[PDB]
Amino acid sequence: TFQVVQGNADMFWKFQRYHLIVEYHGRPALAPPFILLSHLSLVLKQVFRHLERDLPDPVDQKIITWETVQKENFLSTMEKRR
Amino acid sequence: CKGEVNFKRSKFVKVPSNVAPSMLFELLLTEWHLPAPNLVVSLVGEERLFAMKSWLRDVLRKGLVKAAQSTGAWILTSALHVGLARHVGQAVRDHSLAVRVVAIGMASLDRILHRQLLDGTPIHYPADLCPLDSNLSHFILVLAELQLSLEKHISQQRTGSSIQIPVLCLLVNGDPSTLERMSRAVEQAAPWLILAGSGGIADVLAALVGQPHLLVPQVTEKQFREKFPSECFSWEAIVHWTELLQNIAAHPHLLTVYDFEQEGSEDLDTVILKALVKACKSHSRDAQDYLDELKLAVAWDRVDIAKSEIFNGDVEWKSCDLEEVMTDALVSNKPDFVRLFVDSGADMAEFLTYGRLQQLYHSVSPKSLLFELLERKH
Ligand SMILES: [Ca+2]
Repeated sequence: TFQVVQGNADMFWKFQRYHLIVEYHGRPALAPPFILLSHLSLVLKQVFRHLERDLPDPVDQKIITWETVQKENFLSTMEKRR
Repeated sequence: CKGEVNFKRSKFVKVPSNVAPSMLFELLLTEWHLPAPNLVVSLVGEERLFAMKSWLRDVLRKGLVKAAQSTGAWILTSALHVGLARHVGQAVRDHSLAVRVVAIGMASLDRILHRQLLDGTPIHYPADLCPLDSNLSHFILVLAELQLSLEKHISQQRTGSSIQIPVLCLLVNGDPSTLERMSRAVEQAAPWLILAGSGGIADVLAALVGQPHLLVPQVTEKQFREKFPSECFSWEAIVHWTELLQNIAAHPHLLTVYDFEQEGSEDLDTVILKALVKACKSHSRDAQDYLDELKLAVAWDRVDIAKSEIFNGDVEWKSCDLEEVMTDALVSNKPDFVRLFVDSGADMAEFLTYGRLQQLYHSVSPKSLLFELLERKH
């Protein structure tokens, strides 16, 4: 079970770490007793009115092409090793 | 008359024939601020009739230019025509998008379309006689005499520490007329490399460099009848081209024919370096004359050839002249060459003095950690 954990649950630990990271990222600064101000402020702003961000055409296109070249190099290397 | 076309602004210089080549080369270098070339190769074939096979495209462009992107060179590709020219041009641009390789387009001003509009400051060139490419970034607008004399000038000027500039010619399935363009080229002392499977005049040439009687009274007629048979030829025309071939084949050292489809194990850089050394053998056996080619080997990391051909025992090397190439091998951290140079006669006892060591330490790559450590300490 340990040994199973040495592989798979160690991976889970990392999985758990990632989940925690995202959870805390979404939290605001105020503590449990102070949330009564941040939630209220957010609701007021909504009533009044990161990862997602992406680049422009030019910038991105270079990235896509670069990734393509990387994939080609990877495949050629695999063939050479074959 | 230098100008620029803002399409991607590309410079162009209009030059008549018989112009002093020296002035042209100097204007190029200064006004365009182009780096000194460690190699120049001149294309000799453009026939849009026959497409490029796989075995040709893959090696010729990918495997050659990907390697040449480490040392850089010049490409004397003919512009204002439809052919592999635009292929090579866009290939260099796509490779640069991911030391540089550039292409220089030279062509006669008469065959271009909309030449009066250019003659009379970006002259707008939207074209639907043959139109001109908008990929190549430079133009030398006029022509075979100019190409020959410019090759003779480049193969002579010493840009070195006094090193030469290697020149090579690449014949790719050309038309019969190029025969003349090649004939005087043998007098110009520049090694030719002929691709045996190209499919133009390169085919008949590859066939007829080796014969029992190299004289071709009528076997040349047989070959010309075999390949590209759509064009009929007069016997009076042949009786001259056969003499042209009988003269060309009288200098075996310069030209080298090679076949890629049979066994493509030898990449292009290998045969290029082999032909360059074979040609430089016949000229002279001095220590300095071998340097340029040798430097190219260091850029290709080809120890076996440099050992077999250069260090065979012909050229007597001394410890005085290996210093430059030794520093070049150290800075580029190619250790398979440092051992070879040490064994060839160089000594670390008298070469390494505190000044040389300071120069070596100055050459640390700015990105590395030791660089920042020393800079912070200073
Ligand atoms: Ca040389």
